[PDB]
Amino acid sequence: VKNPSLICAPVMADSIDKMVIETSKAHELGADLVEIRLDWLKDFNPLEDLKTIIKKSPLPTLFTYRPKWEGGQYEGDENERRDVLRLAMELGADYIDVELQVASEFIKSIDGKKPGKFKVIVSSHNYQNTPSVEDLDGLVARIQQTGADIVKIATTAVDIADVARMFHITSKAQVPTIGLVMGERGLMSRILCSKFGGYLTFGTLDSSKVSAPGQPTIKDLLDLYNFRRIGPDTKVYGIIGKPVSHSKSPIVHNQAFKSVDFNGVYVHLLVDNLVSFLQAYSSSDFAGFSCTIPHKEAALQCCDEVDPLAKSIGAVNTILRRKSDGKLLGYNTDCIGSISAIEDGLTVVVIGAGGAGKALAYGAKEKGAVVIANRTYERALELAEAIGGALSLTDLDNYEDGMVLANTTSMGMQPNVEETPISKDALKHYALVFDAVYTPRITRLLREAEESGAITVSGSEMFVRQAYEQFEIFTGLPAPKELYWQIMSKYGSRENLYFQ
Ligand SMILES: NC(=O)c1ccc[n+]([C@@H]2O[C@H](COP(=O)([O-])OP(=O)(O)OC[C@H]3O[C@H](n4cnc5c(N)ncnc54)[C@H](OP(=O)(O)O)[C@@H]3O)[C@@H](O)[C@H]2O)c1
Ligand SMILES: O=C(O)C1C=C(O)[C@@H](O)[C@H](O)C1
Repeated sequence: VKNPSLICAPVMADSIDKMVIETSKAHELGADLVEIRLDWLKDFNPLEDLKTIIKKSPLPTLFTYRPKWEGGQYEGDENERRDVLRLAMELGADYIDVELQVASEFIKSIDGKKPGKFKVIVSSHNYQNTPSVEDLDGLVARIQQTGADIVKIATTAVDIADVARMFHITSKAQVPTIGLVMGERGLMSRILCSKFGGYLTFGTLDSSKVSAPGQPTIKDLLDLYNFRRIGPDTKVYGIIGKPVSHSKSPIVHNQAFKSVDFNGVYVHLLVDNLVSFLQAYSSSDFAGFSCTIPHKEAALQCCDEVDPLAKSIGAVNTILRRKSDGKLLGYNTDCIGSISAIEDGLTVVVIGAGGAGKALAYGAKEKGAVVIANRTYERALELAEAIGGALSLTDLDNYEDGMVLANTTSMGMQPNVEETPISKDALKHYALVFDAVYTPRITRLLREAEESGAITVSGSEMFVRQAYEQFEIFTGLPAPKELYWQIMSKYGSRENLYFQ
């Protein structure tokens, strides 16, 4: 509905002087407005303090004095609380957020007293779930009926499929609407506002100044997700996984899309049930997906058509939605990525028999030489016979001297930084050691291997390679290889990052 979504920065410092400094930082960062959370102020002298904030703030102001009964911090007289909000309006506030429960009474009290450049936001918070479209419509209607200028609804995501309902509300409600879904599983609702008609989204000054679960930083909205470039026609892509917060796919693909001016946006997709997810987002708005742990196998089954390579491997890490009919096509870029990465580094001992293990095993055979060691023996066995090559995860420790080791399990992946699939005593037997885990870049395994005298190949080499191949599949444009290497070096080098 109407204009692109604004970016509002929550201001919660416990003193007036600190809030003033925060409004300045919000400006520096690129926010469009700030939400002053008055209920977080330790000491508060209404007239004096409100006067100061309004005078010194470089950005439009939105005042909120949230009470404990609506998830806020304020306790005490209700009339006093309301007097403060009215006082804010009188002094020049650009907006005030008033709770639905008392919005009727409030809006009546200011009838014919509203300044020219002043709008009243009426909000509702649901800390349990995201109601049906039927119930959301009734909520919108109730809020409109109070005389609100802007409708604000915040729900909670029990499952990622819940977000689709909020997009329907922001996209079709004929009234300015701020619609957000809280929780990691609802993050997408905070990023794609400009495509689905949302009036505003909240971005934080920093990762520690969060006012509600799931809020991203202003910096990431602008520079990582390319917020300003998102519009009604932008195609949506994402990394499907569980967990998925460690993924850097959104960093590299959004940079690349921007560089070649491709109208697309890439986000994190925390998925519990793959089947329900694909069914919930089958529209042409969702054009493609990357798939990581542990949905690579399930992805294969959900595809209408599977590339010969993906089929022989038994796993899919790339899904494309054909604009023609609207069916899903499956591909596998993991094989080429891992094999090419290893060869460049130079009997392959593959640790793990899941999606990545299957691809690396297959490809290793295609090149000539393969042993599969897995926690769950049966899987390693099944795989070994599938490509003519099994080893018990325990026998791997005491298992030639110029062999190559390739870990494809999630052992060592953040935050399990001290896990390693094998004893460093067996490393001296390998010439090269590869690790698919790329977060962190240097796992305990690669570290002890480097100390074992062997040559190492980090998962980042495999990551960039499989990623530029996905770009080509998604956009139909030649893989900009050199570009992806540059993007990863410049923007994807920081460790311990979680997007949630
Ligand atoms: N950088 C890249 O390009 C790239 C590409 C692909 C995958 N990866 C990484 O490699 C990992 C696996 O992805 P995936 O799709 O193949 O997941 P799967 O879920 O497809 O593979 C998971 C594997 O690790 C599991 N596992 C969990 N804890 C284990 C433990 N403590 N000891 C032994 N195995 C354990 C499974 O063991 P069981 O079979 O016994 O259950 C299994 O072999 C992820 O961390 C991912 O980030 C990186
Ligand atoms: O974003 C990630 O972590 C990814 C990880 C691997 O599983 C790739 O196969 C995916 O395509 C992307």
